[PDB]
Amino acid sequence: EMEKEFEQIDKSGSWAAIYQDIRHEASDFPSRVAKLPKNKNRNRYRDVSPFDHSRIKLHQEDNDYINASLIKMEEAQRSYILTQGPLPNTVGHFWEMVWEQKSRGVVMLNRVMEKGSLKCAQYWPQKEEKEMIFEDTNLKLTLISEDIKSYYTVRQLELENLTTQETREILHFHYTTWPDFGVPESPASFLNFLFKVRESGSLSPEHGPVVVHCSAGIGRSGTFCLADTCLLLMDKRKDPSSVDIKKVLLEMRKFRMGLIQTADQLRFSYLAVIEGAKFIM
Ligand SMILES: O[C@H]1CN[C@H]2Cc3c([nH]c4ccccc34)[C@@H]1C2
Repeated sequence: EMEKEFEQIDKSGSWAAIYQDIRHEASDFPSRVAKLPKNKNRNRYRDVSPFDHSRIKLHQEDNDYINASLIKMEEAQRSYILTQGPLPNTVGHFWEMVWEQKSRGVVMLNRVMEKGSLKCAQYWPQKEEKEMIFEDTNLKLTLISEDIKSYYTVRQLELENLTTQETREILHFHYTTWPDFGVPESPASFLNFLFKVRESGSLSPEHGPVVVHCSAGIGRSGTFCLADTCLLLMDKRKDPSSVDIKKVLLEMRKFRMGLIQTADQLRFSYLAVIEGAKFIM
């Protein structure tokens, strides 16, 4: 049982050691498309690339490239698109991907500014009456409503395909209180946030995969998917204690490199799953 293994690693202070075994064991696949010179300005970070096999392709004939991976968890029957925070020049591509993949939710785990630097372009409208047009991808985005709570904001957006005049409702779930350094002390508000995404229907098989991002799409984004998948497998399995978080992480790392960036994020993920287990009751 992971709780016992938790106190073992804790009492022994072996978190950096576990974290390094995971690093060593992690899959390494080609990322040739990401490294083409023409894609240099489509990438926020030069050492964070989608693998070619799991990369999301835009349906534009010119350049199909976005820094985004499909994570397919076969046993849990859950898919996720993990992406970087859009750049000023990729906001149109981002919304084109949401459109093309039939996503219902966008989960954002960062602030636009952290540590005095921009982690993400402002890619959604701040007011009802000032909608955004992405001329490169022929999309219009309107803020319909905004519900600001202490730890997160939920926004209803209308995305319109200007070419076909179809419209869809997108839910923007914005976790606003992740600290600039380290991880939250308690996972209570992160679990509340995750249960809210679940309740919305955004993670359901009726819809395209949820789009999850932070700044690189690997650290906080990693923690989100790892916790969701581990909890769902504990519901599905005859023996809930057969769920090994280290195995689930390594399976997810076949689809996108670097998921979970620090031993602190690993620690926090264990804590989120341990506490989420004792919610279901
Ligand atoms: O104190 C231990 C008891 N069992 C688990 C729950 C838990 C711990 N530490 C935490 C900090 C914040 C929130 C919950 C926890 C340890 C692991």
